[PDB]
Amino acid sequence: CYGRSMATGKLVDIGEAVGIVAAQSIGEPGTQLTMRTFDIVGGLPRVQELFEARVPRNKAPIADVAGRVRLEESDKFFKITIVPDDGGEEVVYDKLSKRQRLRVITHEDGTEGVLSDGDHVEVGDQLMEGAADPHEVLRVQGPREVQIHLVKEVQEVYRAQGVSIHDKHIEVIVRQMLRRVTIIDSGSTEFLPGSLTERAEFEAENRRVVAEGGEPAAGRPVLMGITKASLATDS
Amino acid sequence: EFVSEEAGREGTSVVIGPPDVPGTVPPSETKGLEFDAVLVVEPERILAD
Amino acid sequence: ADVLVPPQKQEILERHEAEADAIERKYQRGALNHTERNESLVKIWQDATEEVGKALEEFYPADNPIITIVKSGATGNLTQTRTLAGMKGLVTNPKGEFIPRPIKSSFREGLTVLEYFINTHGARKGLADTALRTADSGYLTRRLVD
Amino acid sequence: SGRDYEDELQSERDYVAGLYARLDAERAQSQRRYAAALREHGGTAVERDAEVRALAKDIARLNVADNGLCFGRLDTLDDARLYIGRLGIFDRDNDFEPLLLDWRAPMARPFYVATAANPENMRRRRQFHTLGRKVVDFTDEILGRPTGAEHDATNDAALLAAVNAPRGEGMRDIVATIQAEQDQVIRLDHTGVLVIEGGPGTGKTVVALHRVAYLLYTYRKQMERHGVLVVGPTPAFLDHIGRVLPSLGESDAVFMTPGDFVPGLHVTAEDTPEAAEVKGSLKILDVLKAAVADRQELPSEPIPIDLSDVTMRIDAETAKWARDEARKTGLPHNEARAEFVDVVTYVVTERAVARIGRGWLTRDDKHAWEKMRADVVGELEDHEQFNAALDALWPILTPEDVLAQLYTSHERLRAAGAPECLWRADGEAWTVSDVPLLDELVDLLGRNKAADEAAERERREEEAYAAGVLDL
Repeated sequence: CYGRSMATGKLVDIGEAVGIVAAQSIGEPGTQLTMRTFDIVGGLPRVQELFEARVPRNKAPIADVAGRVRLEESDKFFKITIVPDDGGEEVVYDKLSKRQRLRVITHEDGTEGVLSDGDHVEVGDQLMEGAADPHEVLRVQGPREVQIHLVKEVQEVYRAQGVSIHDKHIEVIVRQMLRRVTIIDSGSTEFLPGSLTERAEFEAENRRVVAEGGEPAAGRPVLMGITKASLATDS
Repeated sequence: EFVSEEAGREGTSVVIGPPDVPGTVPPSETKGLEFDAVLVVEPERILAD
Repeated sequence: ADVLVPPQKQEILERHEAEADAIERKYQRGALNHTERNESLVKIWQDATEEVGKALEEFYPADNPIITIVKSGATGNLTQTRTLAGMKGLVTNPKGEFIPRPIKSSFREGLTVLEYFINTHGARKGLADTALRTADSGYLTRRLVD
Repeated sequence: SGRDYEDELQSERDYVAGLYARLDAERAQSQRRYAAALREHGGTAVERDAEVRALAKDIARLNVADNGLCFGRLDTLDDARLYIGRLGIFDRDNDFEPLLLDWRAPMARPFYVATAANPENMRRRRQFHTLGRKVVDFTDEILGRPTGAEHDATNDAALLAAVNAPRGEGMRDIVATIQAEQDQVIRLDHTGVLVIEGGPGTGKTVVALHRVAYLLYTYRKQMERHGVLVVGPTPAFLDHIGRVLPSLGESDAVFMTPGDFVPGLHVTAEDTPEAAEVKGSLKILDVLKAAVADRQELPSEPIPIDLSDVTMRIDAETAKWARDEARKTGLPHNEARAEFVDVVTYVVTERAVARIGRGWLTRDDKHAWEKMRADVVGELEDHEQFNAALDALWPILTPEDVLAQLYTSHERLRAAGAPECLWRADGEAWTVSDVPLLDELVDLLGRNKAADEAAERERREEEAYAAGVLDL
């Protein structure tokens, strides 16, 4: 799953510490990045804003459903209504500061421009120019897409600033950021609700329980940061 | 008649009357407005209101 | 001698000082505020540097050492080459904004006293920040490692 | 709804399209230089950061400017167009000929402060009504004598022209007198309270709005971070205002009625009857202060204390003493619960240790701290009777409930100097006249601390349990 080690150029060996390697490969070029005045300037602040799962300042809302949009706008405000394609309940996003303009698409052809009325929307799509909220993505899309979105954003940050980091490092760190579950319905397990349990132990426990395997433990993923996730350790 | 002829005009034509009557508003929502043609009906019920 | 100064520089600088004069005329005529003015002046003396650097690229031969050490990818870039044979251009204040009065002299000609004064601001800002930068990077790295 | 109006509207739409095009291009090249500076920039880290921030400010300014760029236009007597907006746009080719003025310019001034009697050099003034990028309609405002103007949204021009009156002195050529009166109102230097009591048929509202524009431009430096609160009788009128309201550049209005002075609720003019005329009066304050004291109920039956040895210590003497002292600090009710509890606990611990614990024969190190502490604590935790007792005596209460527990009881009312015409069945059929009594009450009662701490605590441990609970 890791791949080839970039030092040896061949497949990585067994026992190789690849988390420190990623830590260092991301740290080293950190001085080559824009910083805060001693978001709008998406450098080290944005990386800290992602690896810590923080709600952004210029947050953008995403589509909880697919379908088409009805776009209304009034003084200093946008209101979008997503009429789905299945035939169910339309959702709405109403208090949209016209400051954040819209989500220009700049399609390959036709020069789309801005997002408009009657246009289509996939799930997890972004309506506003800005930066989505990871936890939204997590509940709507899911864990894997969370991870991919985070890697995309981090590597965008870096690329725009001339740093080459292979995404497997970002992926190591992210993986460790979405590596736990909050239990909801204990089931027939030695687990409490509201507790944080590592997803592998959780799978193995609710999997080895086959005796009366008619109601096992229920759990929901949680998106943590690289400082809480270090507090929520098992040692 | 007033209404459907004022429709033949291009100016606001709101009517005022007591609350009981339907289709006409009180004189307290026109508090600080202006219109083009105005029709008030039943001066006395609203006078004594 | 190897450090060569473009001859077109003077034409460029005077052509841009014409537009600066026009701006200031507006300002004195009331069609422009004291910040929009500085914005336009900056957007003017930011292009003059581009043109001077372009000329410098189109005038330096290839057997030149100052262009060889650059184009070989050995070290440096053409912004320094401009700063040295062209013009340092604009400089920041200690706040971090710009100064619509540019530096129309190179380190070859020789900066005047004021030019050499308003170029100390960003320099000292750098020598100061260059430990906080390290500290921020190290904090992120400490986390990622933990 | 003529045709010349359509011609003009299309022309202005074309011009604003050109302006938005230039704005789009400047955003384009600015994002381009931004990406560049971000990648390499060639130079040093500090120059890089400076250029990055500068281009970010440019991006932000243009992005914002996209929302209602051109406020309007000026036609002078020498026939020189001026276009006002929230962004300066010049042509770098024709010596920076202004294509769009910033409203903060010394040359876009005869757009906030120019009248029909003291203009500066102007012949006309247009406002444009935009949504986000589109010019829906516009209105002319001629600074002089009109004959007929296509569209104004108030038709003032065609009325100011059809003025047929007997020849003579004629009130000095009717138009000039009106214009000079308006000028006096608008170009006035008082920066305080002005009253424009006029009557019907004289445009007092438009005049007031022009006055507000003059003030918000002139003193745009003390204001521009405060606002403009415009109350009115009805939201229809308020939308009318919002619709013919001048620029208020870089400021924002807040529309209201008597009925929505409170954060959250919008009374639909229930209009409690004429006896509430005693509510639109300041005497009512006493009533409030007298209805907020009848809530410091005094114990008649002595409240039983059961701190495992102690006899009921609170009674008319104790409660009276504590209520008097709590009224003896000069501050709100819900912040005065503090002194009430301090005093009751003081006189139920210091005056119960030396009686019920054992008594006398120790004057230090046992009376001062130990039994002191035990009694204090055992009392502070009794959230069942002690605290229920206090909430029975000194209730933490809120404005939305006093009016109800007062307008119905008919005894609390009599205990407030209050009359009896303000009694009604439902204590929450809130009317217009009991709104300012809810905003006045938040300042007599104020806001406690303990409850807020506990509440935000629970809220924190509720937002932390939903996701993951390890907060420490």
